[PDB]
Amino acid sequence: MQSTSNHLWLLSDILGQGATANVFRGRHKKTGDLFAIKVFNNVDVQMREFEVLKKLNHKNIVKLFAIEEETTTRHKVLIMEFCPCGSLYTVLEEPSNAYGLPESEFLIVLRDVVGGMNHLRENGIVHRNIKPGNIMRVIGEDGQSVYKLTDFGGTEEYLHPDATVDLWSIGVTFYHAATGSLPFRPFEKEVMYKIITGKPSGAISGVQKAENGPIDWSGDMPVSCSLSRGLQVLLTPVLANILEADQEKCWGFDQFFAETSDILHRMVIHVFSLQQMTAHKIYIHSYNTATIFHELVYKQTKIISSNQELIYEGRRLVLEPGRLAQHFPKTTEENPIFVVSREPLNTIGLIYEKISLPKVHPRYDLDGDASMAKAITGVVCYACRIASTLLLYQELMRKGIRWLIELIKDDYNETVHKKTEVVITLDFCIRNIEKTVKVYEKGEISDIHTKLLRLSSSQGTIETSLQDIDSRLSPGGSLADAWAHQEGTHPKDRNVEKLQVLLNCMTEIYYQFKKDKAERRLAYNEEQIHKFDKQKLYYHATKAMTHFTDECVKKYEAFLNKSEEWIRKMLHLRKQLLSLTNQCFDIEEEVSKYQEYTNELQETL
Amino acid sequence: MQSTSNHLWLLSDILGQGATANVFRGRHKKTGDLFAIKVFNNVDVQMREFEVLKKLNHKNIVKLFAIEEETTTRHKVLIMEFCPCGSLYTVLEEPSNAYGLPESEFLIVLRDVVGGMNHLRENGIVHRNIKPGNIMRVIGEDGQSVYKLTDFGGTEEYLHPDATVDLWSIGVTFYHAATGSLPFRPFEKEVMYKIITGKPSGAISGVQKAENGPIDWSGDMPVSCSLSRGLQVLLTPVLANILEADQEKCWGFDQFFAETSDILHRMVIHVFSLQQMTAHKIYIHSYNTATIFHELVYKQTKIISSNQELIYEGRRLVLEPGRLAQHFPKTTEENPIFVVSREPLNTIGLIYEKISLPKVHPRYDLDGDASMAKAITGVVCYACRIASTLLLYQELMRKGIRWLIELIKDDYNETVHKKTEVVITLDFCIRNIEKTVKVYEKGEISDIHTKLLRLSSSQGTIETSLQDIDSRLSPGGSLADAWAHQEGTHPKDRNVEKLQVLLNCMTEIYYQFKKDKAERRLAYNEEQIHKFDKQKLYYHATKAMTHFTDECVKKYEAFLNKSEEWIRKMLHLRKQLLSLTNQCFDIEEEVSKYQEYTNELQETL
Amino acid sequence: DLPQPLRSD
Amino acid sequence: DLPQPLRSD
Repeated sequence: MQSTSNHLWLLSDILGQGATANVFRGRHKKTGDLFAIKVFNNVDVQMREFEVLKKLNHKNIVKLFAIEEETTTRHKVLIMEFCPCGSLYTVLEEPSNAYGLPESEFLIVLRDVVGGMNHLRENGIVHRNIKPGNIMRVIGEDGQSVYKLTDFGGTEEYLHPDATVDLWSIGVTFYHAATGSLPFRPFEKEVMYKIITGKPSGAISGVQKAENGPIDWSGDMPVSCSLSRGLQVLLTPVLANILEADQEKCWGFDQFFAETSDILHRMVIHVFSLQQMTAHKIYIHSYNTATIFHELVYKQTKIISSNQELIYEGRRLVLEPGRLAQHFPKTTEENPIFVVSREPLNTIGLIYEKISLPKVHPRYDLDGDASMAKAITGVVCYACRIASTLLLYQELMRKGIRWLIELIKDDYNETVHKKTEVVITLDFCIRNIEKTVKVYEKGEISDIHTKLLRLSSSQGTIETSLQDIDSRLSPGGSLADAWAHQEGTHPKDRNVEKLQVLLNCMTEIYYQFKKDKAERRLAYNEEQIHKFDKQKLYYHATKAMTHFTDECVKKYEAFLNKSEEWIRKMLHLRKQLLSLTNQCFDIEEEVSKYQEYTNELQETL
Repeated sequence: MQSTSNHLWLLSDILGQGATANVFRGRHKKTGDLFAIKVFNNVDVQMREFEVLKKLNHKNIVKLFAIEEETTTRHKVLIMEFCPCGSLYTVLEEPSNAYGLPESEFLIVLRDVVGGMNHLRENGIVHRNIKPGNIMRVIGEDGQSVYKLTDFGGTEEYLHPDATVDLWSIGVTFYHAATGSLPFRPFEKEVMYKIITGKPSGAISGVQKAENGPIDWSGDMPVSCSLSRGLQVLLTPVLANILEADQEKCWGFDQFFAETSDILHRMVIHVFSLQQMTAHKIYIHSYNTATIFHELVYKQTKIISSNQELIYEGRRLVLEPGRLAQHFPKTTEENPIFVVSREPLNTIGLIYEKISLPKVHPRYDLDGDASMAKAITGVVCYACRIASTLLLYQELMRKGIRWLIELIKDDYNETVHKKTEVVITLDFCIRNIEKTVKVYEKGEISDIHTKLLRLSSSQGTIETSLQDIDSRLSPGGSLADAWAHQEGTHPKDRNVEKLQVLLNCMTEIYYQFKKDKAERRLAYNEEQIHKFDKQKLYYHATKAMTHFTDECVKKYEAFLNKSEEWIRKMLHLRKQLLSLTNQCFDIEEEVSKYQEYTNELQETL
Repeated sequence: DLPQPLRSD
Repeated sequence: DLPQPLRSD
């Protein structure tokens, strides 16, 4: 081991090698607290650099405690705080993050990197171009991660291909965090320049799949990007304006900080469009009215603001247009605000990428096995995530259907008793005026009596139409939701846990291969166990991807195909009921005036 | 290492020592699959025993594959399937299970142990008295645990204190799984007999806290038992009738199997009593009607069947009494069926045990440190579980209040428009009969007119009472739920995750102490790091138990104290509205007959 | 390439 | 009883 005047560390504790220094895990000699010790191996310029960096204090900067001296040799050490969870490389090498971070973790990364950038620029420290190795991770005091910046002042794909802050590396870091792959990929330091130089405007990625072929340019996030559409619309102009090929037209830092702070100060409202079967995340400020909420729902569900009918926990929801967005009800992903229209739409469903398993290569290649295990485990993790999303859509669909039938029945009942009131008034006016004429006679009498007989015949038509509508809405009729508990997948079938067991077995084999890759060669029995695990991994992958596409996707497509025709039948019934309600209001508008003239003729004679 | 003709194992793989055999983890020589090998160290009686046990096949029996012979020495081995997750001792030594298993895991243990007992008895295998070391655990193909029985055919507390199956050890196993402690505990093999011999009827535990003092006998599960009340009522007679002190009066196996199968075939319905703020789990068969459901709600919430008003997702719930219990709606713990009455009750809340931290002992005792770490981590785990339960009660309380106000407003609105209808009819009858009398005169007339003037005055009182009720139900009035978003704890405060971080640090120190207990003595620096961890554990425990009782319990008691007076105000308003509705029905019942007599007097003159 | 059975030697 | 500081010897 080695030591300083106040710290000591064992040399079998190497947190990091490097051509400049070595980072060990050591501990304070009198209190036992852990630290990371950076030992150099080789002057007051760098001492004044570390003295300026010592005075910083922020929750996104790794603290430098003290700079001391080795006791055996006269080297320099830096004592800094110990971040146990590794850097952002270790976050992005997990197989669940092989197709991009989840959206909450992505927003945490975005917030903390931009906050560290701002606090370094505001004091005046000229730093490097930060990459995913300069971003450490720590577990905060409330479970959430906290990302910190360190070492400011393949590691070569993140640079621009040539005092002012350059923002290419931050853009490639955020595209890599959002999707899991680098934006500009040649096939298999001049090809990079030839790709990025001939890049069009607005393009944020370019893929080359052949040798020296043309480059497929793209302007959207890929289909296997886990970020919601409401965030991709806010995030794609930022990455389109900082990954610009010409440095004159980029943003610089103040416009970038203002636009990312406009992204970060939004709240989220979860809205599940029922006729399209699609969930949405509307990002809105805390001080916007309901008018901007209706415009944001229009931009994603294509429903005009005068047709959006909102449902929240049973009853309807009537947002008056002066209601601020911080006084909306609290929504989660499993408790959304359902949007139903009256005019027809297209039932889309969930749009996901079709990912297949790669071909396993049969040779005993001890470096290729770790890459094969990582790629196959990433495919099965993507399938598990899509399986849970499909189950969530089916459950919200069943709940929204069950609420919408009750709202239809309430409109039915108020129409029924309003009609019964108009019926009582009509029959009284008939009986009154006819008794008065038949007694008084020992003009406009036929003009009254013919029209009121017409109204009673119209009433007779309205009543049998209401009987037919009750015959359809009855439990056991044509618009009952007894089919919805008999298709799709239910949470008692436990499909996601069955994928998760196979996924845990595959992740264990992946960790064993990655551990066996660091040791250069193995013994006899260890090599045989390695080969048996190599084929058993692919057996688990075949089993899980058969279960996914023959238990989860097929039943979902059956459920979607029935939901389409249920929505068509619902829209037909809900239009006919509105026609009957308007006809009853027309009869009431006539009956009022005729009743007035009847009562006047009663009083004058 | 050692070997057989088809299996091999390294000797640094000892799954278990014993005075009879040694259990190693080995693997099949041609396919690489893992097995557990039991090597004896010492005849056809036991060979025929193992041949009879070889033919069994059940999902609660550990499979015996083959019996073979060591190649070096001529010993015997048993190859059986490898259960990686350990026995039930390893399940009950976890600090989260220090006060009993969760209820779902307890029902899994109960089902699988009784199923293994039945399948062994039905074939005719005479086995031992099974204890928690004879119950292995495996992870099934869908995430749930599967408990299996092995080795049939402090380990001495589970025996009776003296062909027919004895059931004392099963009873002590289930009491230990439910509560985490043995039922009969002397203080610090004759005292056990003197306690259990003088045991009264029905008692399932007896605690002695002094030297040779009297024994506190109990007939209930303790207050820190995590099992719900609806299960304790079903489970306490079983344990009271198999822990009987006299072997003549015990059940035997058929009555025990029938009663535990009556427990195991129940479904669960989650019901949250709102006026008492208590959640309940009603256990009901799949073929019972709604009448038995109302009787089971009466037995726990003390609400008579003619007063239970049920609320489920917004609207009410009217269970017709011929509706089977498998056609009820599906409920979870976060989606219950709310029960509200009209007559007052007592707001109880959650009843939990007050557990404090034990005194840390300052001496360097390397066996006492593991016990101290286990006991302190068990206390903080119990506190984390109670914190999550308190947060669940506050969230369900906020949701039930928000729904109940809407139901009150719906009763208000139907009363209002029914009254407006009766007002129109009354004013027409007044105007008609008075115009007819004033014109006809160029009897009972004052008897009509005085009474109808009384009815209009009564109407005038009804209208201002309805205006006062709308003034109270208005947003911003006296019966608004604006207080409920300003007290208690919210899920955005993240108190449970703040306890969970401290709990993870404490569990890591506990595992390090348990690892250091197996090594008999330590070096210098290792002993110093041990002492610093010993005091840092108690620092984390003090921090977590201060945060619990000053952030979680105090805000909960404020929320409970406001909910009591809100429930009192709600019951007062909801009674006055019913009085107004009945008065309007009385006025309508009078107005109908008076209108008939008015119309007859219109027609006759 | 293919796995061959284990041995104790 | 009480922890004393570490050493490298």
